[PDB]
Amino acid sequence: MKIAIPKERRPGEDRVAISPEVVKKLVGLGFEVIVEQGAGVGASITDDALTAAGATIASTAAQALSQADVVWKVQRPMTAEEGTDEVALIKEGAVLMCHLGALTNRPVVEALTKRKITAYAMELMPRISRAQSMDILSSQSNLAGYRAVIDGAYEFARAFPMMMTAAGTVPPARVLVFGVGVAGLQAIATAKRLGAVVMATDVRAATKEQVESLGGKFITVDAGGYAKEMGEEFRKKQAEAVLKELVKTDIAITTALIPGKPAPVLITEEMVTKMKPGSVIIDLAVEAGGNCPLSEPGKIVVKHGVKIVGHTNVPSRVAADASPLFAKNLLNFLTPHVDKDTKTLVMKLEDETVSGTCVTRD
Amino acid sequence: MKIAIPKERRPGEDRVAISPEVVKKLVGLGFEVIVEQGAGVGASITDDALTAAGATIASTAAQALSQADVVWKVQRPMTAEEGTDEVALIKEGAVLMCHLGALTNRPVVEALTKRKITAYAMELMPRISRAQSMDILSSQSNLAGYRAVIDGAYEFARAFPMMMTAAGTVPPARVLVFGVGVAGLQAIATAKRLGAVVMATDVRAATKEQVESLGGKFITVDDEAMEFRKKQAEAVLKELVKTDIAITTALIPGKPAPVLITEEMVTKMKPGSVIIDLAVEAGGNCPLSEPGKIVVKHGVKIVGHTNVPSRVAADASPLFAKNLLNFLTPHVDKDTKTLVMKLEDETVSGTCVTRDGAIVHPALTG
Amino acid sequence: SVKAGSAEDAAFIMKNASKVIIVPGYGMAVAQAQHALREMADVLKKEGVEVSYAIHPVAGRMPGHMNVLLAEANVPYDEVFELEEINSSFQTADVAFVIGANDVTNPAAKTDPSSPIYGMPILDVEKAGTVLFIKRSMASGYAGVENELFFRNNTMMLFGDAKKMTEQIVQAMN
Ligand SMILES: NC(=O)c1ccc[n+]([C@@H]2O[C@H](COP(=O)([O-])OP(=O)(O)OC[C@H]3O[C@@H](n4cnc5c(N)ncnc54)[C@H](OP(=O)(O)O)[C@@H]3O)[C@@H](O)[C@H]2O)c1
Ligand SMILES: NC(=S)c1ccc[n+]([C@@H]2O[C@H](COP(=O)([O-])OP(=O)(O)OC[C@H]3O[C@@H](n4cnc5c(N)ncnc54)[C@H](O)[C@@H]3O)[C@@H](O)[C@H]2O)c1
Repeated sequence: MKIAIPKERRPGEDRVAISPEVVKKLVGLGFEVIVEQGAGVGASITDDALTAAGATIASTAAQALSQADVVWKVQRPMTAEEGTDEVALIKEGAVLMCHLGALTNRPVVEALTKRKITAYAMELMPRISRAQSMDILSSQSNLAGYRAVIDGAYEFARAFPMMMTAAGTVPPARVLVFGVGVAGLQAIATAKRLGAVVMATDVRAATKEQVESLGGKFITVDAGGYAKEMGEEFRKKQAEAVLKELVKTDIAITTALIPGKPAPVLITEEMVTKMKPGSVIIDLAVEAGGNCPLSEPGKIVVKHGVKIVGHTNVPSRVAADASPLFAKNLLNFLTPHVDKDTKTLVMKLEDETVSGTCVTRD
Repeated sequence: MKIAIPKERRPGEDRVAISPEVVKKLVGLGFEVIVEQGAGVGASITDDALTAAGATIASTAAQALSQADVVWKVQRPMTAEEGTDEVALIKEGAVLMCHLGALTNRPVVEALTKRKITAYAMELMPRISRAQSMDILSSQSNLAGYRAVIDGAYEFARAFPMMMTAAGTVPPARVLVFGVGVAGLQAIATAKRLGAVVMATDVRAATKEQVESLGGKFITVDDEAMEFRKKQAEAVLKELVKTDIAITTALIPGKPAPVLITEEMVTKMKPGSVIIDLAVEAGGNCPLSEPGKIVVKHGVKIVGHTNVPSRVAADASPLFAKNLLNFLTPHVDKDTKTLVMKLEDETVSGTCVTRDGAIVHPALTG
Repeated sequence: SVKAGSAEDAAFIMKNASKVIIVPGYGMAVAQAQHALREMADVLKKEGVEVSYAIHPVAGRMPGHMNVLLAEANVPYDEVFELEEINSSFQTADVAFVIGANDVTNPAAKTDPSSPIYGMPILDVEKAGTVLFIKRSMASGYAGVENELFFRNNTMMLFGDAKKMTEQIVQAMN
């Protein structure tokens, strides 16, 4: 049985669905692993390293999928009309696994359904506690929260930590993070490391506890693992005490998300207008609309003295760490169905880890 | 009397020699403070924010300097030979205070001498316990050490701290700091709080203790214990081969920066690595660095931003305005509002470059 | 000409106070005693005592040297004060726990007009009831001058390492 990992061809993507460590494990399971030459250059994972791990190197992407029984990718294949038929490379009848992005990418789903291709959308993984090791949203969110503080510190013209000096005291940056989920918790941690006083808030009440344990203060207000819309009534009661802290904030990171619905606006243009000049806003929900209407995907926007950052595919900004983890999420999702000496795959299906994910098993 | 703060003209200089907190002091000391418009913008110090402190807002540099008795700047004023005569704007016989770069820029000092301007070069502050609050060399370098880490983090494709996740573990980043002065020390501290394994190396023996007082690990050969020891660079290369981010802070006044990471050495580095050369304006500690840009060779990113202190302009400027004020206050007394620099003071004698129509500092052909 | 003193003693002196302010210095860093030190403070302010840190701009070997190490030990910001914002409080303080700090207290900065540390602002530690130091020996610090505060009526010389000399005090503090 063969498995192939191509180089990511989408604009920006520097991640790759593989690492040396993950090839070793794949090999021991009876898989012949072919990786595309130069595929791990953006993640610092060299060709030399993958071979030593037991895999093989393919000259072209086309050669990589040519005889692939299973294909692993980070981002969804570019459909024929997207500028280069990748779905057309993946050998017919094989299995694909990646952040296909089901829901919003209906076409790519049929192009695969026509090539008699079985694809698994890793971003639809159930929120069950035994799947944390295979959840790509989490492994990437986590890094995104780190990179947010980094990107914030970069764009910020002041230093993060307090330092009492012979020339006077440089006060600590004051950070406020809207949305204390995975990305937000890590944003709090990394921020607390550089010495900033951290402020946070979330609708989910089970948060306040976590925030206080990391070292931050909780801005109190007032599903099966997440939340939904709160109503105009709340949003207004929210910007209440938030104000008190938002007009004293230097870095504001927004990570709020709500499935199937537009990202919740938490900082209006009327609020950014009140932030200290030189402040920075890191909008992580930018690709779901954004938590601040001023943010625009892929670029930094300065408006009213505040810098509003909205990079896209932030996880790729942390490629070398993001990739190993991504490759492992896939390994953890596949490994449980490789019947030990037979070299053949069968997706349980009774196991919701295969059902909640399989979009087209044509 | 009258003191004015112009906007910095040199390209990329975002700092400004003033602050709201310092204006209140200058007024309280008897001065009428004037500052050019848009002067503190790059430093997030608005005119309104400034006026509110007691400052007036002249519209142009000329109008700001015109009749000022004392002048405050960060970088040295430009001469006609550079395309813009700023020393021409300064009133004859006035007093100038700024980072002159005197010992290395005789021309500006001459320009100032022709207009009988008393100039105090802040960079020449005596290294004495009582002038620590008047030292711009350390307040700026300190922020640069901080920023060197932030830039390195920004350019690195991995996170600094080790993370143990449900999906796996990612090792911390390894930082190697070359040169342990004020800057390098703050880099160690910033890299260690961010969660990285930090190694350091400096020529001055007494360093090892400073480095460990920050959780760092000093690079020392163990052929034994504390004829040609020039093979210590084998222990330095041992680490470099495992380093993710190398930050070099070595510099020497007047002289070119000492090469600390050869081209031969960078080839031995792992792909994805970044070298932050804070010594890039004096030639660099790495010959592959280029003033003002991120070059890339052998898979290694060689970052060489200029004027790093300016990359932390909003905190750097108030610190600088503080140094300036701390230097001046001891000379502004009753005397019905008049400053008089006691020639006895070592802070005045070691910093004064030229006095009313005549070069004064020894090291300057006079 | 110099009074001595051990942990047990130092535990006593401080354990019998209502207001205590810590004064960290380079010494506290070389020994990496931030976590020990921060304990001797929360076990101290446990009784109901008030604790504060007097941070001198030039403590350690670089700007913010004391800050970063205290911040790592998790000592609160609103409890750490700069020379100018606390230098007065020493008077109404029984103990002036001086861990690893020396030049930052030497009085030769207001007197002896010829001292390398002359003109430099210092912390009014002596105005404190009893001033407990801490240091491996007698050698001076960066300055290269002796501290007249070392040998005089109200002064302790807990000779040893900052982390250890604090480690034990925390113990004989139970
Ligand atoms: N802040 C800056 O950026 C900077 C830069 C350059 C110079 N300086 C200067 O350095 C001084 C710093 O203030 P400071 O109070 O800390 O003065 P010191 O630096 O003068 O004092 C050091 C104290 O720590 C002790 N010590 C060393 N290792 C120790 C250990 N392992 N355990 C316990 N104690 C230890 C020393 O004595 P033993 O060896 O006898 O134990 C000494 O009493 C000032 O004079 C300042 O101007 C500061
Ligand atoms: N495999 C399993 S079991 C799994 C996987 C991923 C996350 N989780 C859990 O789900 C929770 C969060 O996950 P997530 O990925 O970060 O979610 P997601 O990134 O979608 O949510 C971001 C944050 O937005 C918050 N939020 C949404 N709307 C608002 C609003 N109007 N005001 C304030 N905050 C708002 C929300 O509660 C959450 O904390 C955590 O407690 C995790 O533990 C479980």
